[PDB]
Amino acid sequence: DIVMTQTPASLSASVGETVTITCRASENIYSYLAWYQQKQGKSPQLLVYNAETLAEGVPSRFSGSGSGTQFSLRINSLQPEDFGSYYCQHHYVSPLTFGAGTKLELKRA
Amino acid sequence: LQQSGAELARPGASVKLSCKASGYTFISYWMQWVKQRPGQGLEWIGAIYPGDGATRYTQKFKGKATLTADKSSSTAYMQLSSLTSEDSAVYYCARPSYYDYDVTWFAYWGQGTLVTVS
Amino acid sequence: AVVSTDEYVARTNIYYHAGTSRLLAVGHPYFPIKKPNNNKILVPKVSGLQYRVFRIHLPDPNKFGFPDTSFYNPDTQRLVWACVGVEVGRGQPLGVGISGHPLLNKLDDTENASAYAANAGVDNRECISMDYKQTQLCLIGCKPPIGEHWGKGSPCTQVAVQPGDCPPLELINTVIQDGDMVDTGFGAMDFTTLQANKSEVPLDICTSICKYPDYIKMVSEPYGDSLFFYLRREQMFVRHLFNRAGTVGENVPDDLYIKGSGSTANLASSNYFPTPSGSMVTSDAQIFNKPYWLQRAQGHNNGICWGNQLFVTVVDTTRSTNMSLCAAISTSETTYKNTNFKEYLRHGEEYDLQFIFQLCKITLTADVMTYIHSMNSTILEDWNEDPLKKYTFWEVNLKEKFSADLDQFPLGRKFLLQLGL
Amino acid sequence: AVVSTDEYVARTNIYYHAGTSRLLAVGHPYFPIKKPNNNKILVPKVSGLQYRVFRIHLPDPNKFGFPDTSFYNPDTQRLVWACVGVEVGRGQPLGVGISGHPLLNKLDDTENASAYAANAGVDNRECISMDYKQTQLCLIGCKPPIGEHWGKGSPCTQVAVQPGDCPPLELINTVIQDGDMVDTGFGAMDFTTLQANKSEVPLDICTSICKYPDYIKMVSEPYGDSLFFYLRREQMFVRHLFNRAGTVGENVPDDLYIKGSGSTANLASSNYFPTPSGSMVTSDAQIFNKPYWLQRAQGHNNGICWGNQLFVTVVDTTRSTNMSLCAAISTSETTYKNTNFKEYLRHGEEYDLQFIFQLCKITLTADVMTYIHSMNSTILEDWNEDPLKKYTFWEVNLKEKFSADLDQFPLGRKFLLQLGL
Repeated sequence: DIVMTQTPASLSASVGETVTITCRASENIYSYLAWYQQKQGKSPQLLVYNAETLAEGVPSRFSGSGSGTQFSLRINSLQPEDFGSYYCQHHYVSPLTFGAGTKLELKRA
Repeated sequence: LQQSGAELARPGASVKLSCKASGYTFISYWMQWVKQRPGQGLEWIGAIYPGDGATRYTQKFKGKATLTADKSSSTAYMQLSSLTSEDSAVYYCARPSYYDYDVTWFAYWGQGTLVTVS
Repeated sequence: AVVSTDEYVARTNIYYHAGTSRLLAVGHPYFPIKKPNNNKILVPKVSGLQYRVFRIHLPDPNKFGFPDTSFYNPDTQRLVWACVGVEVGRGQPLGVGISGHPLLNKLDDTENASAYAANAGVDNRECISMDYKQTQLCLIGCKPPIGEHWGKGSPCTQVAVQPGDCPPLELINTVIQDGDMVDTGFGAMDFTTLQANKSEVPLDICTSICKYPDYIKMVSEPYGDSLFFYLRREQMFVRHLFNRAGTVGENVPDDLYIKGSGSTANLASSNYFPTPSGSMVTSDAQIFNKPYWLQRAQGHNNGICWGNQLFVTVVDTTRSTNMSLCAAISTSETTYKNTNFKEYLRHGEEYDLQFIFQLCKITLTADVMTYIHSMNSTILEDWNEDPLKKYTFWEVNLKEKFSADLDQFPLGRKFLLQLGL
Repeated sequence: AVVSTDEYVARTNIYYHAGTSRLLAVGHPYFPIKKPNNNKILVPKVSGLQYRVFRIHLPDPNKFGFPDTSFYNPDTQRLVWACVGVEVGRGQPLGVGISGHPLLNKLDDTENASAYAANAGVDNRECISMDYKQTQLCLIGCKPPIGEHWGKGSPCTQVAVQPGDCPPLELINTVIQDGDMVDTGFGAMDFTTLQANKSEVPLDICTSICKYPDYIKMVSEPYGDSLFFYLRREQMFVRHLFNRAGTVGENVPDDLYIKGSGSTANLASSNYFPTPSGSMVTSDAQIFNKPYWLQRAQGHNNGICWGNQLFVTVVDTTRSTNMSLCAAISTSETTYKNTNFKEYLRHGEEYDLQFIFQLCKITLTADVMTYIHSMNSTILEDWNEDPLKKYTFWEVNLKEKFSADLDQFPLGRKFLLQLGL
């Protein structure tokens, strides 16, 4: 099946910091990539669809980019509510597959 | 997308999971089913279009999952059979907003049902 | 068994001419203008795309006062008028109209695309107009004309109609009334009950029913009273090829294509619809302002106007020109301001009906009375209230218009010259 | 040697009229709607671009019950129906349809370009529609119609077909069945077996076979039973000129051009394909709703309906209007939402077949029986199970529709008037 390779698996960052999570497809998926956020103990929520378009209620600090096989999700100036897990998923054709996930955690001393 | 909180199943048996839609024109959208085990990520099971019964299944779940719908009650159902410990997981139903090829988002998810095989 | 009227209807040698002065109709092309709070019609809808059904009233030849009455026996027989010649005069210059909708359901241009179209958001409707299909037709009979159109059929008592489910079709026969709309390129259907959208077609047919004469049914009619003569001329071609916004009611079977990806991952609406276009209009192709000699009818009723009635249905889109007239709110400023001017639309239609009638006599024998009684009992009852009060048509009274001097009229001269004696 | 039926078939003076009530067909224009999990057809594919093959069943004149039977000797002879008049009635308003594909293989517009086109990536398919070529035709005979189309021929046992190799062509004769598709501008071929792509033509012919009547073969036919009368009217022109995405199957010989450079270094696809367009449709050009008098056949079978059968093949794209009907999922919100309406497509076809049959007698002499036996042994066997069960056509039963009173029907009146006596 089509494989989504998502990196990094884990990422630490501070509030105010800009981070980027990337997803690479095994074969061309065009622009049909989606991104989801999943907080601890909650169901996933869609942030991005069609590789770069913001979903309902998503702050403009989030931005998706890419088309073909290489994609990225960038979060400018991280806020406290941005920590949690992120997943990419293509929505080009069936079967739909997900990236492995990135756990974004908050840096502290 | 109201889903029952939990199901307790006996090994080898089947389980029928429900998903009640409300607040929108049910027959206009597909229904997505996704599996989540604590250790791994999210896994797609399949999707169904209630308006005509069209289904799509992950090869992994072909022969395992059956998708159907009850348009009079706006409820989507998924059945799994020959349950083993590997099937114990939280199962979510979700919707897929489709307006055109460039406007779509599967953004609304149910609460999930914890299926425990024991 | 039915028999030709030539069997029991005798032809006299008396002929009369009759004609409307000059009928005139002025109104708004797309919809009627009325008081918002009220419902009274201030200005009517008058379009070249409507049917014109004229209910022609003739003076009862039996009550009529002829100079000589020796030509028949008022004891053994009765009199009926027979239509032998018709001239549908039209009076405006030839021209083509145009109809649209400010919010027409038109997604993208599918006639030619350089890249895959974006994605349907919410309301992608466009302000679009088109020149309808050209139609010229004339139906004559002693019964009103009958049309056909597709409407919403009654559902079968089973599977409960899920909201949004496609409605069932049913060909529905109806009486064509004056003011009804003609198929304009989107076929003959009831758009109100088959299109919740209210934006699939231009305003003028948008919440109406476009009906098509049911020629087959009318000619099959045993007695053939509904129509004993007709002329039809319709033409149309595809100007544009569009897409319909909305949601897939029925999905495209995946055995008909290979799944795309990226942009082509999601299938674009394959609910195509074309924009009609009745080409150029021409004099050489005119059907009107020419006399029609109804001598041999293909039906059994050979132009006999039972009930002293006569129906003339007409549709002429070759003079559909709409004229925009705008008044200034102020006659001061020497600088144009859209706002200083109120724009309107009006359309005028001009008719002039002319006929040549031949007096006829029927000896009321037993057999004849039995036949006529079966055919239409009212005939005899009326001899020695309106049965179609429900329907509406352009009422035309000719009781005071008959004249024995064909000589004095254009259709009359034509008739004499044509029939020699 | 074959001989005219006039030789051995005797013409009586009895004539009967027969007609279908009014056939009606409603379905989806591009493909059949069925249950996904299932395979039963819920809504059939009904398009103005399909062939309509009517299998007309006639009452056996030998088993028939005539008021008088003195006109022939049931010992020395037999009876056969001869078709002498046909009227193919059509009933919807004239109009043009339209077909497309959400993923049509159309690279770039090659009709006119200002700069060399980009570069084929992956899937450059576009959502494109078009108005097919216009076709009107009617075939009549006592045997089903035969068509031709290009299909994938069998390969020669040598050079192992390398995957992607161009498939061999072969003209294939087939029986035209009711529901088959007519050439639409892309010729008569089997797109399923000749286009793996599945995106070269619109959905409605995409996985079908467009067949063309093999007029030549049918007229060559010795006895001429397959067709003893026909009318054909087809027209088409190039609306757009496109390019085909994909990879060069056969390269352009370099002796035909001078190598480019930079942008023109790489040759663009020279696999051009045009978009058809059957122009305007018109009344004046109608083929139907006119009677056809089959008096002198060009074949040897002069309209004899051996087997009490009769085939009427038709194709009429002058009434191909497809109507979109959409239902609202919710009747609340006063704000348009594409998601609130389910868009659909339906197309309706209306027919009405009428015939005039002449009773005929055949004295079963030796010679006659030898001839008829050679020609079609079943004739005699049936005299004093369906051989085409494999094929499917619109079955039409007229065994209870014959009437001796031509007078009472429109085609009948026409016939009398035409034949005088």
